[PDB]
Amino acid sequence: YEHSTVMPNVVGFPYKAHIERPGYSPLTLQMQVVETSLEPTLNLEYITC
Amino acid sequence: APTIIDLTCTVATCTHSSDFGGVLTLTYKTDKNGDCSVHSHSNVATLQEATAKVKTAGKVTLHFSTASASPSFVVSLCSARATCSASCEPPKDHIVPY
Repeated sequence: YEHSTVMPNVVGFPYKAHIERPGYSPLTLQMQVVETSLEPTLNLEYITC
Repeated sequence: APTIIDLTCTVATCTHSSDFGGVLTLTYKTDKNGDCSVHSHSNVATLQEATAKVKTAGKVTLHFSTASASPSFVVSLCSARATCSASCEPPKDHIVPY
């Protein structure tokens, strides 16, 4: 059963999602973003000492 | 047989799916606990069971199936009678094997 949602990119924010399939009882998910990491791409140009 | 008076009908959830997709709650008042023969008086809704256990608490639940957006039917418990109406939402599943 496919589903889609949007959750904020804030660490520790206790996001909750609601999914309600008509033939069953609704379900709730707890999502949390424990850590993020934004790694760039590098090309070494030179080195100085 | 036990006697039933002041019988009222409410719907918790409806969904016109192939299976039994609606739950109905009956509130009543009885003198003694026992067995009743529940029925629906319209072919719009088909019940799951034909017999129910009444207890002095006064609440019972039933399951029914229908295929109309707005069902409306008369359900009878033992010798009583009441009117039920509901709103139903489409199911999301496309194909089933029953």
